[PDB]
Amino acid sequence: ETINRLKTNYIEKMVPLLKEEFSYSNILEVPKVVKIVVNCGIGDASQNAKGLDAAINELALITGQRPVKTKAKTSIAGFKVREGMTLGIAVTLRGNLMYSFLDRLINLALPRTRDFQGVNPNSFDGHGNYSVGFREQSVFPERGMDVCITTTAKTDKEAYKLLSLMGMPFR
RNA sequence: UUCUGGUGUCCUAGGCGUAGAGGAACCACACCAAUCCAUCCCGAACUUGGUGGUUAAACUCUACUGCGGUGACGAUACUGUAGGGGAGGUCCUGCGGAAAAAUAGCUCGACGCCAGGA
Ligand SMILES: [Mg+2]
Ligand SMILES: [Mg+2]
Repeated sequence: ETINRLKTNYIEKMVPLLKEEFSYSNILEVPKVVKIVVNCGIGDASQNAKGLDAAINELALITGQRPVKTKAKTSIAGFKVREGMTLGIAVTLRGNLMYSFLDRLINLALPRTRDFQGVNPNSFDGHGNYSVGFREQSVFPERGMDVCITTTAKTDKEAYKLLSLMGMPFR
């Protein structure tokens, strides 16, 4: 019912709770979410403009922020592309948007996925960061995407402990 | 004369890593706000204006020779010069010069200026 749940629930309840878990000598050693990078790659984006200009608006309503036409780092003929042409669709979420986006993730989009049985807890990279893959975006109440969550954690255990508190149903 | 910060020159370039110290002041980060300004998206960075929590990260100081960097003397190779062998490939001698490599060893910088503090 409150305005910002995660921002208030984190600073008040989680930081005293997560500090007691690992017994950090300082409060600043606690991890926290830095950003959420939402990628959406389309190889055939160079062909059409309607499918490009439309999908850019689809993600914007999901995030409340414009995507960015991500360009190629180098040309290659195996996938018939050229340098400087747009291939990916990306955006950066920081501050309150990443929390508001996470509220729309665990409670709106992630439950509505067909045949849902929890997300893989082995998706951590080994340095506290976490990633998610989608096939559809209509689960958001308004094609796939690679949501990349960043965190200041060194190991994955405190991250798994961190993410699990803010929902994130793991099998 | 020392401590902190700022700013340099010299230099064998003085770093990585490990183990400690620092918060009064100083430096830094963290927290909040956003139309002077900014984002091929995002107040992260950049810019204003605020709260002072923390030395966690950075940075500063103290130590070492584990990596790294540095590095001989001596000897030998090579070589100038005057000569001499061998069918040739190439080799030897006298006078003079003289390494690289490796090892020992050295190395966790040296010296200034301004402000503040003692
Ligand atoms: Mg010698
Ligand atoms: Mg040598």
